[PDB]
Amino acid sequence: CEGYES
Amino acid sequence: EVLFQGPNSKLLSTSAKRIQKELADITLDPPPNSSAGPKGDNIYEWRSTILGPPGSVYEGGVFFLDITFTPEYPFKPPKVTFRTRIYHPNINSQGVICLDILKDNWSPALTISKVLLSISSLLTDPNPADPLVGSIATQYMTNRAEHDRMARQWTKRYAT
Repeated sequence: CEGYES
Repeated sequence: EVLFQGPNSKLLSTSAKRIQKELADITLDPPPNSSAGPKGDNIYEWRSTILGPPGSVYEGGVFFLDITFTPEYPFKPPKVTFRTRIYHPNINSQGVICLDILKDNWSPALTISKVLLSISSLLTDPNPADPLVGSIATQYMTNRAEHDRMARQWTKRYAT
C-alpha cells in the first residue's frame, strides 16, 4: 500500500 | 456560478446507476454498526459512520469515513479514508487504509456494504503482514498489551 509511515 | 458538482466523464451512466442502487440497498440493509450516505448533492462523495466493533480495543469509539467514488465504479474501487484518528497498524496518520479489496482484490461484485464489513473485520484483526505504521505493527506483534492500551487510549481521546 502507498502511504507507509514508520 | 453554475457548477455540475461531480466528475466530467463521458459515461456517468454506469457509475451513477450502480451508486444509486448501492445507496438504496445500504439504507434498507445497513451493515451492523455502520452507516453511509452522500454528504450533499454529489452522489460520488459519501460519508460513513462506523462504531468500533464490540469486543475490540476500538469499542465505544465512533469513527467517520470519507468515501469517494469515481466514474469508473464499480470497475475501480472507491477511495475510503478514516477521518477520525485511529491507532492501528494498517491505517496511517492521514487515515489511508491498507486493505486488499481496496486495491488488488477489488471486484465489481463487491459493494460498499462489503467494504465496511471488511473494514470492521480489519479493526478486530489487524494485518501485520502489510503494515502502514511500522512501530504500531511492530508493537502489535511484540508487545500486544501495550498496543491494546494505546488503541484504547486513542479511541477514548479521538473517537468520541
